[PDB]
Amino acid sequence: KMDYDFKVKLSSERERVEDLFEYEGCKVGRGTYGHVYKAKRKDGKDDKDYALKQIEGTGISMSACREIALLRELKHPNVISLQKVFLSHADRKVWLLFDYAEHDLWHIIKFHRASKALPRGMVKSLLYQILDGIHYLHANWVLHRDLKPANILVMGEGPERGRVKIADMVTFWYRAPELLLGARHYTKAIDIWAIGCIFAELLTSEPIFHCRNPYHHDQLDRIFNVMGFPADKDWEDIKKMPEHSTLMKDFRRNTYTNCSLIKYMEKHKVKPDSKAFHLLQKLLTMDPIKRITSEQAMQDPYFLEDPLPTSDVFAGCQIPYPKREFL
Amino acid sequence: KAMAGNFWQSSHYLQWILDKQDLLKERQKDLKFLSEEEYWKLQIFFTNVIQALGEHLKLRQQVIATATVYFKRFYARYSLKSIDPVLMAPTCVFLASKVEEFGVVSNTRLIAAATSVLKTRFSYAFPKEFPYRMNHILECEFYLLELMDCCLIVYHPYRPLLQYVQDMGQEDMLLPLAWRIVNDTYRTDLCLLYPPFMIALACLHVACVVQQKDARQWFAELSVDMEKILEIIRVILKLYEQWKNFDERKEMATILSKMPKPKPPP
Ligand SMILES: Cc1ccc(-n2nc(C(C)(C)C)cc2NC(=O)NCCN2CCOCC2)cc1
Repeated sequence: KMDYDFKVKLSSERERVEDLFEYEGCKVGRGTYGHVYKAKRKDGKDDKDYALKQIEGTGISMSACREIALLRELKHPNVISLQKVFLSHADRKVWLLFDYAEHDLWHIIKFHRASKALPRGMVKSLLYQILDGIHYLHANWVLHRDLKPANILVMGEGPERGRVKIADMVTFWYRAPELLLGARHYTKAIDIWAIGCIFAELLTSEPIFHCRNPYHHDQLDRIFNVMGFPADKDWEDIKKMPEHSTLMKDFRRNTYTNCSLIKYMEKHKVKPDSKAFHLLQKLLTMDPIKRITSEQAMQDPYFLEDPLPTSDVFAGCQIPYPKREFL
Repeated sequence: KAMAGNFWQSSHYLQWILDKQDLLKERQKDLKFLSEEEYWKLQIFFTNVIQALGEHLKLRQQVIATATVYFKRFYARYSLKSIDPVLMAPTCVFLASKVEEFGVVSNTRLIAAATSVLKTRFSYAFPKEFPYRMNHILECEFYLLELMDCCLIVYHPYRPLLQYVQDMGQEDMLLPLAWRIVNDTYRTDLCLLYPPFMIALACLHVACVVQQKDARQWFAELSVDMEKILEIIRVILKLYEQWKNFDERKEMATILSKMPKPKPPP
């Protein structure tokens, strides 16, 4: 029992995504999230590319309901922006319109990784904008819970040239050691560890903890191979982690005696007495309560040292990275 | 906790604090069929229905408040004929339950709860059984989400109230009643017209007057538009007078018949 005049009036007025946008065979990505398309306005009062996400499943899912709820309130230059929501009544599919990010850190790093067989003005700028975006979210009690290069987008040519855009779409490379020891809850510290891993990856072009129930032995073994096994003094409440007895069963301090972040970063040509390393060490702290916060990280003298970070991460240069291939 | 201190940048504040004259002008559509008095009695009735649904589903009071705002927002702009409020009420609870991260209430659990609450606690108004099925809910959810402009996060007075009484150090004496008066304001238009903190202060003032606690020195020290609080207080006092004179159980069958029913298709 719904009013007919009300029904036909809305149906008449309702903007349909197929009518407004051209996206046929422009599928930029598929995943858990759903399908993402590089789109353009058909009624050409706009020539910027837009990212257009059809959500996985039907109807207003639990996932779909949270994404819409949060992004509709969020506004910050280093966090991805929701432009419009289309509710397609026929098939009950939900569409989400975003601005289009040409690049991301997964591809940028892989490109430099291929270039062997990464400018430090860019690195500092990348890190700063990541920390600025997370500080905004953390301030609003919004955790990311899955930070990694692929989720750190970077805008291509346009009015937002080279601005970082934090986004959110089976590897444990960026996962903090407390989660690996069975931490019940996500935290702001867990996001900071992942930022530390990324910053290590930006400097070296290598994932610092590369590898491959909550417990994961070989991933822990890699962390200790790089960081060293932590002293009781370094992380006191490690004893209170649910998987501490399993850790003590499987691992021995003696194994990682000649291991440190200093020794690791020397092997990948980064000086241990640089302001960049001392910040990295403060981000990659084993004890969650001994990691600096995103606000504190932004206040590090590293960002006052030459070269200063820039709004355009690319610093006005020609961009050597290739555009997104369609799927 | 998410977006806690973002009210002045939020979609609630920027889009869903409405002008009273804009609100009353849109209401004149429905006032052809109903009295001003009778329209208010519908608001109170469906506020109780939504409360009863949330209680039956063991939902927290903040989830219930959010659902009540969604309901209020929908009919603030649109007519009572457009969608049946009997359908909209449980749809609002269903949508709010997802947003506030309790869970997707089961299809069977929602429709049983909607059937049971009306059969048990509202048989005086509704003689016939709850006719709608889960496909009607899922359709209605799309219309609701669209009209609210995807604005799902809603701020409520329970948080600022809590902070205010802790500042006073009168949590044990004042919090129960003041919290209880915050619940009653959802009978009125107040949450569409004022920020949550302003309602909370008004409720706290009435709790002080009722229990004969002096807090003028406390209230005078606050940096708020104090005349705007006296508007909210006057609405709260007027509310309890309507309560006294309103017999929901004897009146609502006749008021619900006077509602404009939806036009079916040709
Ligand atoms: C269920 C759920 C899923 C995602 C979000 N979410 N959260 C974020 C934060 C606020 C953490 C930056 C962003 C998104 N969604 C997208 O960015 N979407 C844009 C689509 N992109 C993402 C990156 O990969 C390519 C497509 C919320 C809730």
